[PDB]
Amino acid sequence: SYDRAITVFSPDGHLFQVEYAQEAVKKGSTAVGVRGRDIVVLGVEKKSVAKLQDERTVRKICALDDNVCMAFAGLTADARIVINRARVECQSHRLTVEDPVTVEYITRYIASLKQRYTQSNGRRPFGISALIVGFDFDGTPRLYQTDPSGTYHAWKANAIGRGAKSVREFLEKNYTDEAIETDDLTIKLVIKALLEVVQSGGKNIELAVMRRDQSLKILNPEEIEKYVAEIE
Amino acid sequence: NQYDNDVTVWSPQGRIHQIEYAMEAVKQGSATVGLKSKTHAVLVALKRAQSELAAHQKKILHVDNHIGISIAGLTADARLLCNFMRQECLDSRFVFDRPLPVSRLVSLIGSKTQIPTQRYGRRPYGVGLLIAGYDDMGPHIFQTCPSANYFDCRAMSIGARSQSARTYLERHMSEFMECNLNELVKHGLRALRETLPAEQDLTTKNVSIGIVGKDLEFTIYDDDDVSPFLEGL
Amino acid sequence: GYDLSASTFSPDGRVFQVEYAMKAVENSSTAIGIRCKDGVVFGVEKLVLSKLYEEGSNKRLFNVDRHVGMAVAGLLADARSLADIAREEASNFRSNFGYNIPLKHLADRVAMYVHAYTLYSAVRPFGCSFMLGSYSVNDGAQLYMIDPSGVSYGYWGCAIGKARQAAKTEIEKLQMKEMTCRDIVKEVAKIIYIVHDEVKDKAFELELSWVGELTNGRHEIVPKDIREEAEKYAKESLK
Amino acid sequence: TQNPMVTGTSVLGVKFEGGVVIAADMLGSYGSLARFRNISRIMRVNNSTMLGASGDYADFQYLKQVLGQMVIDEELLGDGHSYSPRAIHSWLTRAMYSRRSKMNPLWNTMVIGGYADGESFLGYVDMLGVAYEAPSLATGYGAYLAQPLLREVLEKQPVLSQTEARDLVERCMRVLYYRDARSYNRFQIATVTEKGVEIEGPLSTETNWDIA
Amino acid sequence: TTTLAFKFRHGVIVAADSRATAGAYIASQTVKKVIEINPYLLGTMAGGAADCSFWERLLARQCRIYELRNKERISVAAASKLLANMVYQYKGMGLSMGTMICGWDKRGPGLYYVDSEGNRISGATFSVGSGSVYAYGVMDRGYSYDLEVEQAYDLARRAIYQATYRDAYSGGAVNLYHVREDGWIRVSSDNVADLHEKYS
Amino acid sequence: TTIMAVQFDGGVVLGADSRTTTGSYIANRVTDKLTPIHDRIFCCRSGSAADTQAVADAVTYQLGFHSIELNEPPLVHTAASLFKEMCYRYREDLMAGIIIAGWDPQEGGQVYSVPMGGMMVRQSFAIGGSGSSYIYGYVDATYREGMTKEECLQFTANALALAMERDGSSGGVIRLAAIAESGVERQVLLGDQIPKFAVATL
Amino acid sequence: MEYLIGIQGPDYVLVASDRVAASNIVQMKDDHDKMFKMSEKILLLCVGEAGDTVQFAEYIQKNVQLYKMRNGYELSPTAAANFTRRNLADCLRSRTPYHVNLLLAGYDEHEGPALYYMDYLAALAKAPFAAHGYGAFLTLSILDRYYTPTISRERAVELLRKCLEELQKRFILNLPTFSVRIIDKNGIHDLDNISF
Amino acid sequence: DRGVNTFSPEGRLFQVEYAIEAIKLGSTAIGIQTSEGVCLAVEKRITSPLMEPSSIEKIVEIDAHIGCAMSGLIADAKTLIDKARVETQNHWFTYNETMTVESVTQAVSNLALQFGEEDADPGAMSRPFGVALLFGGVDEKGPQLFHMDPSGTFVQCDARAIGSASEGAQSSLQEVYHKSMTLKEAIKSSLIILKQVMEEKLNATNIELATVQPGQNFHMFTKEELEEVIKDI
Amino acid sequence: FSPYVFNGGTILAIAGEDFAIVASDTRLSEGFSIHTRDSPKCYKLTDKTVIGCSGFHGDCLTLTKIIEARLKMYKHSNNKAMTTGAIAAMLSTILYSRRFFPYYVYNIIGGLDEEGKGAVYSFDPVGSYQRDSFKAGGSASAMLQPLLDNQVGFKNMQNVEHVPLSLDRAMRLVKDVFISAAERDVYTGDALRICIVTKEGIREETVSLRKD
Ligand SMILES: CC(C)C[C@@H](C=O)NC(=O)[C@H](CC(C)C)NC(=O)[C@H](CC(C)C)NC(=O)OCc1ccccc1
Ligand SMILES: CC(C)C[C@@H](C=O)NC(=O)[C@H](CC(C)C)NC(=O)[C@H](CC(C)C)NC(=O)OCc1ccccc1
Repeated sequence: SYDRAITVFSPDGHLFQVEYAQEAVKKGSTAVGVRGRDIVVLGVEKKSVAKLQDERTVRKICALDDNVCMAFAGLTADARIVINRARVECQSHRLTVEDPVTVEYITRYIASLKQRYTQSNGRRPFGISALIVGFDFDGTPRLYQTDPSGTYHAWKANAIGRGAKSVREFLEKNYTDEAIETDDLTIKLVIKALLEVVQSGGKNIELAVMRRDQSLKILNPEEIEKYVAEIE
Repeated sequence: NQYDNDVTVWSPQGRIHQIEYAMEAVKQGSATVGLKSKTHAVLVALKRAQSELAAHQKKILHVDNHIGISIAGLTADARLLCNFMRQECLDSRFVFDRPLPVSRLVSLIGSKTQIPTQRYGRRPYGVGLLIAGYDDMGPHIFQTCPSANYFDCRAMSIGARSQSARTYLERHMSEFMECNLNELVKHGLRALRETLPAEQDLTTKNVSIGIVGKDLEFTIYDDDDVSPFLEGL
Repeated sequence: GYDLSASTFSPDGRVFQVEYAMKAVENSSTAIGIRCKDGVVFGVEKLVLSKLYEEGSNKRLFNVDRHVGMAVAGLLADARSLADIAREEASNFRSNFGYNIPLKHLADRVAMYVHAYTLYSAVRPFGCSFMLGSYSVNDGAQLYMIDPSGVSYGYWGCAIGKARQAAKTEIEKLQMKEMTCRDIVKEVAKIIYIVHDEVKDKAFELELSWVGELTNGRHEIVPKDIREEAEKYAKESLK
Repeated sequence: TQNPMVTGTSVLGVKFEGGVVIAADMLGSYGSLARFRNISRIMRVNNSTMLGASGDYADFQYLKQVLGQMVIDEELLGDGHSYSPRAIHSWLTRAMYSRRSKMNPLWNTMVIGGYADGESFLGYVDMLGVAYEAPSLATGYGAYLAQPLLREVLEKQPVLSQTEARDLVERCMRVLYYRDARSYNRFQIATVTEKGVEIEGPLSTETNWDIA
Repeated sequence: TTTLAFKFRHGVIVAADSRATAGAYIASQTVKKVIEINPYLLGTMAGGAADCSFWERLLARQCRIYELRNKERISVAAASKLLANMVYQYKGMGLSMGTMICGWDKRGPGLYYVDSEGNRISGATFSVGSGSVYAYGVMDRGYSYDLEVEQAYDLARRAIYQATYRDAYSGGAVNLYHVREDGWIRVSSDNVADLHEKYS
Repeated sequence: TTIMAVQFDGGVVLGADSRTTTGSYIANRVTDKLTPIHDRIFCCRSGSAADTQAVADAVTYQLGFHSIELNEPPLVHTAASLFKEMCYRYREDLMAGIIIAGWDPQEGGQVYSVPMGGMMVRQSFAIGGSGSSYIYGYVDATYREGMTKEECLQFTANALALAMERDGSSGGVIRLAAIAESGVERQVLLGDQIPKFAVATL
Repeated sequence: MEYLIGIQGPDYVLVASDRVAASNIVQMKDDHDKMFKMSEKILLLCVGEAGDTVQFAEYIQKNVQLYKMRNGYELSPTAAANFTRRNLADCLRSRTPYHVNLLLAGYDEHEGPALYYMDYLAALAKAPFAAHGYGAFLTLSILDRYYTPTISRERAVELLRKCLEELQKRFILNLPTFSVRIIDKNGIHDLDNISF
Repeated sequence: DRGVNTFSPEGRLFQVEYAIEAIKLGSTAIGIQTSEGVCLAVEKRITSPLMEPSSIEKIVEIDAHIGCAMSGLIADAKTLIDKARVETQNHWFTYNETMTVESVTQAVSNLALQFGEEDADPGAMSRPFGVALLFGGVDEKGPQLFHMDPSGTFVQCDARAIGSASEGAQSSLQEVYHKSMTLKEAIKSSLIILKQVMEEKLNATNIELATVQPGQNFHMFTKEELEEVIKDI
Repeated sequence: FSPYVFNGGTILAIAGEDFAIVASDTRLSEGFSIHTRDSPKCYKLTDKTVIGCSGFHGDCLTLTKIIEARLKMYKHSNNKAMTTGAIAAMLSTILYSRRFFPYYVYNIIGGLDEEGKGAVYSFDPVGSYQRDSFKAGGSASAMLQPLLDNQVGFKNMQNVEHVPLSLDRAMRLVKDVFISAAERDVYTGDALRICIVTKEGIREETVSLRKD
């Protein structure tokens, strides 16, 4: 059994492995998320279509449960592992509580898993940051972001991955109750935020939304093109 | 150097540098004094406060009704060792229904502290103790070090500037046997005072006393309860 | 960096960690043991670091069994660990085979235990050399010495410590094969006093133990009267 | 021992002014068969303690070995501390109770005697962990035959001398030989005093009237 | 023992006698068989006293841990599921436990029955214990979802009194509890002798 | 079964019958129940055949390793103690009683008894097995102190013959073995060699 | 004992179960549900020892939903039945066996309706109709008499009423109300309760 | 290339020193002990306006009479908080009494320094907890406040400040503190110090405040009360 | 092999305004025999608590040792003595730790509460405990309980002033009930031990009973 301390302190009190995981997520693809009045949206920048890759098998937006989804940025495989663990946790919670999971519960579980991985023996920190959105039973929309360090915060709009700072600045400058007036305006906001980073635009966008008491829906390429045209 | 990173590495001079580093860790703590008469054992410790508003750290800890220890060094290691002592004493009472002799407890402590000093990726307990107790063979005072070595002492002081207290105890060791409890406590306090700098004094808020005797279960005196001994300087 | 592990062989074919353990034991005080017709006698130069220590602290003479003694040199924690191991081995032998452990067997077991710590990088060699002494009618007086490397050899006379050479020189001029324990205690005191260095070392206390016919095969400290006579004789001899 | 194989009969005990006396017949019985007739059922734990055991003799040997090893290991240290008879009694109680809890009992019933600090000690340890200290003890069939005589004498005279205690033990052994069917004529007497532990060789109940 | 609880418009009522017997010897007549897990949730005891007490105390511990972690009070369904899953691991080992969990969650009044045999079923009217049948008689003949508060109190008291009258292993004092949206309150503890004098 | 060992000045004399039964059927009528544990230590096996054989093999292994480790002949007490430990630890699973006899320089000829339960006692003469119950009186009455090797051999043969005559689990041949400094002198009495005692007719 | 029943038709499966939960002699509940929704087109009916039924059914429900989320397509009725049988058989010889009697009903887009029978020994079997409990002894004959593979859902409901009326007339236990459900290409529909 | 359990020549554990260093990068937290209760304040340290302030849980509740304020690595503090809650509830279950503040602090501190590389556990901890804690509550001995560092050393503090602004916040506390301070005075002083030391402006959305009193349970100030206090001061 | 044996013994506890009484007989029995007459069943835990154990003696001793060890552990880890309620809760937890191998012990606790008033806690072998004002356990529980209910509880008596219990009256009641029990129950007799818990300390008394 490998029993070595992969993550250790350094002078000035820095867990260099966690900083390297932050760098890894920084080098990853771009992801955006905005919390609306009655809708939650997630956007992801596709690196390249490649014209021969099935879009079904490269999706970066996943549904942990019926009422919770999440998009990630970083290393894909760690994202898959975290997704599977979160799904199992959601099912166990529904089994032993007889109520659907809340967004806060599952984000806290994911953050705890990441913390355990950055303090255990013989294992490196996860290299992903996840934006978790959904609807609680009360109907209040939610949006949380989790980092490799195990820190989770509740945001009304955030970006992770490449160009996180630029998209976050755009969102801060262009977020208001007016922009969240309608669902279409919210999707337009997400597309506009993503277009500040993605070069081609339109083709290189993956967009999914969830409405209240409705299943997660991936917008078809035609709809994304229509919204892009509307923005311009 | 390459000989001062693991406890399983011998220096070309036959020294295990980590053990001396733990010894230094012990020497960097507060000063304690322990001394014994023909019928009593006294532990006197000088508590240090991080700030003016922080309660002075405790240094005399119970083990059983007849054993007490003063600590000098890491506090976590001190608490671990104290828990081991308490468990051993409780086991002795549960099995045999007799108090555990102090010497056997010290031997068990030494055996436990040896193991880290010989295995990879383990550190010596960075704490030095002064066990005081009363057994069938009279009062005892023992000193423990991170090197898994212990000594039976008439009097001893360990901690920062403990050499002055040691010199005082050596000079005045003759009278210790034939001394009342108050006289012995005053001798211990005088030994502890010699460790303090010129511009510092022994107040009721930075002195602790632990007495154990034939007809006196181990007791810890602190705060205003140490005023009677301090009077008479 | 060929001397950072007991699991590494130097080009010349040496395990330098065991050498450093030998040096560590060589830096301690001297302990001598002489085998005689009746039994064995031990002597230790117990240096006193300060006058605060009681007479009897840091005892370097142990009883690992009813009929087996143990005189140690080097790191005292390791010596105590090895003494506990010897006691455990003797108890196991008595429980299983139903009689007192022969000294040669006990030496073999303890040497094998010591040797197991000179092979891996997960453990360091013991920094202590010790001697064992036992007497029985069936087996007679026996004396053994075990070093950190694990080598166990029988000795008519042994000396472990910084003054080993001088002690061997003084022991070598004794007809121990024909003398008795009573006549050997005085010689042990003489040797300990001679090898002692006053300029370097400050003060010392003589610790003596023996096991022989006079003791009915039991290891115990030499009585106070005998020890005092031995010290007087040693002081007179030194003059 | 789920099924005992070779077992001993009662063990007596009475404390006098300055020690204790224990008696135990030399017999190992394999279910109504005096198979072994020269086995000692009294142990000298140390200079101030003794132990006589009834029940299974193999378990008595096991306890003998363990207790002897413990006493030895203590002596090797040479710290000036002696296992008091109370300490040995408590250790025996704990061991028997632990074995009972594990469901692997030690089939025995021991009587511990000692003289320490100018005070006599007389304890009883059962198979199930029952422990108590009384002036007089009698295990096995002795509890029905020998105990009444000892208790009557003690109630009439709380403090007995050594000779009176020995005479009482001899009378009780005679009664046991008369009435117990697993008893033997040859028996041992053990005494603990300030001088130490002494065990008397094979005595006899020759004072056995048989007027029929 | 005889304990009952029924859901009506203004909450859920809980009642229970206070007799504990060791064979035919009445160990005590002052046994509290209603546990206060939290000011908005409570349980009932029936069967082995030690088993019920221990496992209900453990349930209270777990519920407090849940409240501390999630910052929200536990629901009746969650508590019942926790108790059922916790006692299931000891199925067939002899646990004699029959309990009712009553409270007011975000979904309104709740009432669940948990047994050592593994049962976990919600319902409107429940009664568990030796005198369960006798209490059921009166409770069913007098129960109505639209009962007034005093009428509900009287129904519970009468049911427990009849169960005590017809059952040897039940008796003592009739404790009565009432749950509302703002917690529960203990309304009275009337001795069976006084109730007998009042009714007869 | 009938196993016996007697002790004389210089050595021991062992003896056992040669019958192995599985109810009322004699599976083996020439079985050898005297097993050499070492050069001058022998064991007589009574009880379950499998248990006794396994214990004998284990003790042989342990004692051989012990002898190799200490360059000296073993002690009979050591073999007895090993048997005692193995029988006591596994008393609930084993059904085997053993008698150990042999010679060692320290204490000479010795005989030890290890019945069910793991007891160990030294005796001048020991008997065991199902048929031992029928020769207790004979050995008690006709045993004498300071017997000679030949006298001990005759005594063992006679008592064993009585046991075979009266016990249905004992029969066949009487396998004697005398152990002393010289070595082991083994013997087998069969047919007319077995002692004969006349039976009554009225 | 409880009661289960299932009729498999050309393009649907009709299932029903009793709604009684009795402790010793008292019906402690009168509207119990013994049908567990494994997926959008699968139902599990469990009857047996208390505690075992709920534990087993909820465990299978969690596993099936986890499969659905992980892969994105729901498990087929045959796959779910085989998974249940494998789990039950594994638990059969352990120290914590489940004494639960099952009846799995589901609809598949390709294969079609399926009704599966499983006993506490984990012996899977597929039948056009099946029943559980002591009531099966009285309803299996009626089902054999009046059943045709081409039976409409209305006629199947009438046949179920016939079986439950026979239960009311002849069986000793009180089984007043029965829950009824039907699975078709559109999912699970909850039909009106059969009451007496 | 040195292991986690390694001693420097100065007799200190390198990992513990580095953990102490990491504390200095966290937010400032202040606590004050008074005869009327214990107050705790913290700095939220908001990064962007899009982050919900309600999600920054820097003051948490261990039991109905204990609260914890933390600075450093919050993810590390989560495990310690869970352990404290579990220990308090275990004590209540076993003894049917409320755990003392000192007992909870000791139980949480024992967890610290229980890390290693070889022969620790299948999932043992690899590094010290880089987070400092400030415990506060009311026990049989009255209101209490305790400070816990990564080294496992806990001390009773009358008024302590932990975080990046500890040096200077402690000076202000020394200047302002007196034994007979009231709860309102303590809250106002804590707010003043926090306003002085925070880089950003102080408002009702970027600070947390909690109090524990003998009568009232753990109470977390809402926007209304915070605004009232801010206006008053 | 039966792992249990009933050794008899009766325990009693009375709670008063400012005192608590714990009483037990001093007879240890086994079958029809009497082991000893000086085996008190009242054990002192702290300066304001006393625990009385009856039933299987070995289990009683083991439980008492465990309680003493746990009291010391709590004192060490909390720097304060345990209260009577804490002792009751710990004992309830300990007894249920062995639900499948229960302690064949009937327990009773008597001492002052935090406010300085008397308190009595009665336990079952499995762990169930209740705060009572009076309780008797052991062989003669049925004989002692009704009289206490009639006299101090004033049950089934009308027109009786409920004067609070006095210490002299409590001692008289304990002595009388134990004397009456000794006349009927075989297991109870020999002698009586009374422990009085007050703020001054714990006083002990002994009054003889029938030896029959
Ligand atoms: C909550 C319970 C008191 C309900 C009560 C029913 O009437 N239970 C009982 O009466 C049970 C019946 C059993 C068959 C389950 N009887 C009992 O005797 C139970 C448990 C024993 C069997 C160990 N109660 C008991 O003996 O302890 C009573 C008690 C309770 C508190 C303190 C001291 C003594
Ligand atoms: C140690 C033996 C060499 C002596 C020999 C002589 O009786 N033993 C035996 O005959 C014992 C009987 C026992 C009840 C004494 N028999 C055995 O050991 C037989 C022998 C077969 C290999 C033929 N096998 C065996 O395991 O025993 C059969 C048996 C199994 C269960 C109950 C009763 C008998």
